[PDB]
Amino acid sequence: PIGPPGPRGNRGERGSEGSPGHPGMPGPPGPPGAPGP
Amino acid sequence: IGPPGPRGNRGERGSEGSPGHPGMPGPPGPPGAPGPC
Amino acid sequence: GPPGPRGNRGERGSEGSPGHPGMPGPPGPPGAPGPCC
Repeated sequence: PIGPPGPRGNRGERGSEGSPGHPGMPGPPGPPGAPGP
Repeated sequence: IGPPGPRGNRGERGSEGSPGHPGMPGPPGPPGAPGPC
Repeated sequence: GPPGPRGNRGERGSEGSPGHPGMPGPPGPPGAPGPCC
């Protein structure tokens, strides 16, 4: 009579961390310039 | 005797990876409107 | 009946998803001084 099945294998390694996200949105237009001379 | 039993089951696959780090900040916005007279 | 062999190690988990975009960029430089009317 055949022997019992063998034990289950080990878990695979965790998947690697993902890529970084896209860079941010460009910022707001700057302040208004000072009045002229 | 008894032949050896069956090969065990395939281990469960590892857990899926983490979401990536956030991306870098976006560039500074453009210059402001030219000032008045 | 002897136990069977250990199953193979499970597969590697898949690569995690990309992260969030970066934060919006800083404001720009003040605008140029006004012209000399």
